[PDB]
Amino acid sequence: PMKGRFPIRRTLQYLGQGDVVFKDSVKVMTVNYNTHGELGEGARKFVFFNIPQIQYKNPWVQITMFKNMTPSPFLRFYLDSGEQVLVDVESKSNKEIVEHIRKILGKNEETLEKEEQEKKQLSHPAHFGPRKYCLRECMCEVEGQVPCPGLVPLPKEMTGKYKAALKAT
Amino acid sequence: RAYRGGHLTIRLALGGCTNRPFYRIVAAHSKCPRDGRFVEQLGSYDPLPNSHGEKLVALNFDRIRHWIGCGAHLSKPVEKLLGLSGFYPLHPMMITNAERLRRKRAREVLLASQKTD
Amino acid sequence: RKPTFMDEEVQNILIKMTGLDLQKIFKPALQELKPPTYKLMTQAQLEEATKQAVEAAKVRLKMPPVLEERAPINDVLAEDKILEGTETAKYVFTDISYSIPHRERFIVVREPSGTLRKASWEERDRMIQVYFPREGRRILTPVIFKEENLQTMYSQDQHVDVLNLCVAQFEPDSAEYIKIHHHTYEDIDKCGKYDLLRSTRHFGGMAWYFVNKKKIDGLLIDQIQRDLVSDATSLVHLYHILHPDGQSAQEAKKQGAEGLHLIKVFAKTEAQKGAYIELTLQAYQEAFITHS
Amino acid sequence: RKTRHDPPAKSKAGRVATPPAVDPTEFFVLTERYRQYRQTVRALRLEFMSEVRKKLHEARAGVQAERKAQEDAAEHR
Amino acid sequence: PYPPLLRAMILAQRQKYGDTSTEEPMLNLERARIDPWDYPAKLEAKTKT
Amino acid sequence: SPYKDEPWKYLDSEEYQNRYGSRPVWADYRRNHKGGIPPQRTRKMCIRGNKVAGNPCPICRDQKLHVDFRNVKLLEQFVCAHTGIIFHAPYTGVCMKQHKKLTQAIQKARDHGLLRYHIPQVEPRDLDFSTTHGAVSSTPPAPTLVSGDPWYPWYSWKQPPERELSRLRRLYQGRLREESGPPPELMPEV
Amino acid sequence: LTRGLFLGLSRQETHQQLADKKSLHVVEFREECGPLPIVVASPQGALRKDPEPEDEVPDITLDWEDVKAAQGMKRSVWSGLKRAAT
Amino acid sequence: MARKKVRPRLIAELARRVRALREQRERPRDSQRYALDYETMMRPHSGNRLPMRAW
RNA sequence: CACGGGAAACAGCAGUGAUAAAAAUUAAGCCAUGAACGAAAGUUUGACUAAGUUAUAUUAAUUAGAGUUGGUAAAUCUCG
RNA sequence: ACAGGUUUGGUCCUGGCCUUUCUAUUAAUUCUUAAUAAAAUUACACAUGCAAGUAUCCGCGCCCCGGUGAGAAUGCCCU
Ligand SMILES: [Mg+2]
Ligand SMILES: [Mg+2]
Ligand SMILES: [Mg+2]
Ligand SMILES: [Mg+2]
Ligand SMILES: [Mg+2]
Ligand SMILES: [Mg+2]
Ligand SMILES: [Mg+2]
Ligand SMILES: [Mg+2]
Ligand SMILES: [Mg+2]
Ligand SMILES: [Mg+2]
Ligand SMILES: [Mg+2]
Ligand SMILES: [Mg+2]
Ligand SMILES: [Mg+2]
Ligand SMILES: [Mg+2]
Ligand SMILES: [Mg+2]
Ligand SMILES: [Mg+2]
Ligand SMILES: [Mg+2]
Ligand SMILES: [Mg+2]
Ligand SMILES: [Zn+2]
Ligand SMILES: [Zn+2]
Repeated sequence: PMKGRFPIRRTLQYLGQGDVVFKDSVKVMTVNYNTHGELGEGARKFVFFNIPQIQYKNPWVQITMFKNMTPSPFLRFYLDSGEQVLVDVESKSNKEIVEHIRKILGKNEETLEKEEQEKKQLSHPAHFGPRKYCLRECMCEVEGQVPCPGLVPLPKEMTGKYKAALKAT
Repeated sequence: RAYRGGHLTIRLALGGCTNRPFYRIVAAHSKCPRDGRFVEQLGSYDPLPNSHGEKLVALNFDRIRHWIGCGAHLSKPVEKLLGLSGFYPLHPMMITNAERLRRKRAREVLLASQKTD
Repeated sequence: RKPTFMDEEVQNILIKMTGLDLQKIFKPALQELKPPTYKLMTQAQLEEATKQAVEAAKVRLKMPPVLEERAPINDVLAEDKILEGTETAKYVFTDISYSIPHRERFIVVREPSGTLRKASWEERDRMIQVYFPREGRRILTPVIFKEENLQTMYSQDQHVDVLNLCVAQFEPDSAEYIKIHHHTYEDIDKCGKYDLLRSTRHFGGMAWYFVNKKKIDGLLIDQIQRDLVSDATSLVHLYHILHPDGQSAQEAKKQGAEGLHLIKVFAKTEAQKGAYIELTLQAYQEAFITHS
Repeated sequence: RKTRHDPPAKSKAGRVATPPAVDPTEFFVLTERYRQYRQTVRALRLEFMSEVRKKLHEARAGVQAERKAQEDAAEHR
Repeated sequence: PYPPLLRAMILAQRQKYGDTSTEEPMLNLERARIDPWDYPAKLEAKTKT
Repeated sequence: SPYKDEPWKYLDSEEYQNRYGSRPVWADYRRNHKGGIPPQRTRKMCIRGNKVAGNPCPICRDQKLHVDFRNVKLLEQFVCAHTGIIFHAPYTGVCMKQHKKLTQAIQKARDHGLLRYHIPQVEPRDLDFSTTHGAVSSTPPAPTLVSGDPWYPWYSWKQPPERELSRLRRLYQGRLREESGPPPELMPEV
Repeated sequence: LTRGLFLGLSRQETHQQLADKKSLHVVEFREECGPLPIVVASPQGALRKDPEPEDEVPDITLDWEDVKAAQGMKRSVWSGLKRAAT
Repeated sequence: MARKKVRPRLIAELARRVRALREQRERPRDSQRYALDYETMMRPHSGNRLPMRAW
């Protein structure tokens, strides 16, 4: 990316390195902010930087902007049970907003490695099949077994045509 | 795809190579093809002896007993394989063809003894 | 209460024994290289990077466990004489799941005679490797662990790579691991190559084999030649810990000896060639007093 | 393979299947071996059914699951 | 008696949790009664409960 | 070749230093091809019978070169010093048969320890080292195992009642087959 | 091409000049050497005790060809071609 | 599934209706269904030949 | 769509016409896996297994022919 | 793309075409044997042979396997 004022925020590394993952009950995340005054600077930097990362880590959660209706910026969370979480920002900076959201409602770190742990249980090494899901295709490729007939030819005594010839004679 | 009926079956799926067969132990639907779409691959069975002279069998014990507990039917070779495993008792087809080999080989011994004279 | 390898005293003794050489522990390796990353750092950030490299070095020198030889498994679960001649080969049934630890898996062999028995340790580890791939293990026994190839690598002083292949290939309670490690420690004892394994995590293994095999002579000579004597009397204190009923330990308790007196007592008492240790310590003492 | 609406074969239209010869003692011991075989397999299969019921009932309403629910509710509050 | 390797898992699982008692586990067959083949099957539609 | 069983003697010889010098064997060889980009696959085999076809390979133009695991100085020229991988055949210029032979020779040399290559530091395989579990430790034997009897009473053969034999003969009359007695305990061999 | 190449390689900035103009240590972090802090140049003169200002989002000019190569979207058949010796 | 271009097929429902009506009207009686020819052991209605164990 | 009407259906395995630049055996068995049936020995299976034909593609050798020689782009002498 | 050839008496810039790399069918020339993988012109019409049977009758199965890409922007992913 050459175009844009900050071209680095449009890369896959920046979208993947933002670590805020909401709970499963979170549905709507709404930012009301202003474009004037030094008070809303942190909210404007939050909108300019982190909302792509949160939206990448939560693709099913709606995130909506509103500009210049309320004199103080705020964030509003709408849950599944009709629950409304208000986070008020007036002088908090961007990193403090990030830790504040991640501490109010995010996913715990231990829940993150356990979530990828039952994600990693699905790919068991002992299965066989295609390369895209499984590590091996033949049982031939295993070192101790019989080599594959497309690479190393089999002995004559194992071959079915020789078996048919000896049975018919 | 959608079928009119059928049941869940734990069976042997034939993949592999020409004159080098391979059976994957497969819990799948009955009406699907032998190498078609499956529910879960449980284990594997090597039909050929290795350099160590071993025929190598892998079973996924908790998933096999879960599928049998929720009602998966078993085919005759996988009941034979489980009977040799000892998770299930010995299959009476293995019992009877074992005694048939005893009778046939004893009759072959008697025939060889008569042909010696 | 016999001393074991995981005791805190012997662990801190081996940690201060192995030392810390950053350039030796961080060596440019032979995989596919990538362009390095540069940054501008202050001095305090430089000691911060150095110290996080220090705990990285400690978790790299997390030492492998050493155990005794395991007992063979000879247990037959069922005997069936009715299947004595139905099959020619033998069947191996292997428990596979992600949640069962590998020591607790069921690896069971049907013999061609019809016996349902437990598999032995070698075929058990082979089944663990076949139905669980991991890098560094070959399914068959490699040609590299033959004695001619070991002597080739040892003449090419590849001892750290031989030990790394041994711990990657075999299991520490196996017999092949024990005999390969013991032959390695015997050959480095004969050649005096202890400086190769200083900042290696496998230093504690040969120290433990030496303190159980009662051959501390050449290692003490090497340490006094490399001028590290606090760690040498730490080794003597390790010897006194592993041998509480030793006449060196009673002479030490009688005299109330310090470090250098402890080394002198060990050299006069239980060193096989104590004359060499005494002359080497005398040379070190006169050199250190002259130069300091 | 064939289909409902195709006619059968003319050669096999007048053909009826033949069961094989029976060895009576071997048949009787065989029939018994199926009876207590299917008995043992049925008992094992209802044992695995009870295991499936136990695991599913625990996965739905286990004491650990109420501790997780109470803890997440308390943390939310 | 159990099939032998399943009996081995029963012994291993009770030894893992510390059950010292060496009583032989027994598979019970009161629900395993199988009505033989010449019983006439029920051709009436079963009411789902 | 007069060398044969010792290929490293020609590597240590004066003629190798006179001809090739400190630079590798494949440094002075240039492959002729169709354009600005060489093909991904080289020539399959360069010598067919007694006939050498065209410009020979860097290995194959000097018949005193032997591709073996015994010489390390020849095999090092096809292995990168820093990266530590085998050079591909378009990089060097050898034929495909000798490239396969080179790959097998480097594999055998690394398996015999004559060539240095990267060995990563591997953690121990298991977390806890315990023999106490019944998978590896012996279980107490079965009451049917100590008695020497089969695991089930029906594993052996039992003589059926004569009324049941007569009932089966009545039901399968006309299609009957000759009965057999008890099976043998142990088979003899032919 | 020759004039631009020589201008670009003559406008090349060395690590000694970078350390002298920043008055800070420069550290080379090799990937094959692990987390070891190799110091390749040191600032002669007065060493500054003030750290660099750590920006959360750096302002750098990125090239779309380079980012496309990094993200693996360069599926051109000519990029991975095996060629001859140097 | 559901799309915006689905067209209202009527002939499939009508054919199922006529098929159900015709089987309900011409449901075979048990006498003509199960009458047996005693020499051929072949069913005139279903076309099936009896097994030899029931001969 | 399939009540009905055109009209007597191989988009099953083999094969035949027409057509197309496009060319597998009108073949052996259920011995092994799957499916169907039966309480079961078991029966069927042109799925499948074992083969037959084909440089279509890789490998091994038993094998030597094709393209090109102005530049890109390796490589030419004399005649018409 | 590590690029190259090509506009003009000639240079620079812009801008197309082609070559160099890999795979698959057909044709031409040539062709020795094996193993493995694959067989692919056609939703045009078919001579003939087989491809759903089992089972003490009832019953159970009978585009289930297998075949093809004609039609439909059809549809992929998710409740
Ligand atoms: Mg195949
Ligand atoms: Mg049809
Ligand atoms: Mg056809
Ligand atoms: Mg034709
Ligand atoms: Mg063709
Ligand atoms: Mg033809
Ligand atoms: Mg033809
Ligand atoms: Mg046939
Ligand atoms: Mg069959
Ligand atoms: Mg069969
Ligand atoms: Mg070809
Ligand atoms: Mg151009
Ligand atoms: Mg012009
Ligand atoms: Mg011109
Ligand atoms: Mg052709
Ligand atoms: Mg019927
Ligand atoms: Mg299809
Ligand atoms: Mg349309
Ligand atoms: Zn294979
Ligand atoms: Zn060559």
